[PDB]
Amino acid sequence: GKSPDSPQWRQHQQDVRNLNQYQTRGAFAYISDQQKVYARFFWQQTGQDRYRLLLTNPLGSTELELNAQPGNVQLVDNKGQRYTADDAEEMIGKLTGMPIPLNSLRQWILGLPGDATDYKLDDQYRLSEITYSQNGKNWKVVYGGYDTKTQPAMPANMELTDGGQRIKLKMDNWIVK
Repeated sequence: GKSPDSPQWRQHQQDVRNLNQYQTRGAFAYISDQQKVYARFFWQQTGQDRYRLLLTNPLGSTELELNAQPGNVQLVDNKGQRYTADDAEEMIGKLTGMPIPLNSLRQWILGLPGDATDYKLDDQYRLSEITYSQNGKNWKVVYGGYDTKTQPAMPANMELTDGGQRIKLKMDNWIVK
């Protein structure tokens, strides 16, 4: 599609990186061979290192909440018990049994490529596809629409595939500033 060597792609990244707070909510799906999980999620990020993730099952009951600031990383589970750790990704993986690429996702959910070099853009000069390998995990990210009600526009539908496992994200809407 469009070339990464384009002023509009740089402008889009700039606008996204210039935001100080991001907020979205929607549906989440983790599908592997061992389990198929569904949930609604609330995501809030302030800056590049402070964020909050809230998950509720399809029945409406909250399942867990992850809060993170540099150094302090907290998670509250179904039983309302609070666990602390120093790494959000590791903790999520360990406490839920799912290898969610949280670090990479914090960039990708925003329409940014993170540390990924292999990626493509659509005709609107926005990320459409990413290919990233890290620690034996070759994730294939595919964007399926953006929500242009905000400027800059933010991802509406995302697909992540790591061989046998697949992550699906559906954003209802965004609030940014």
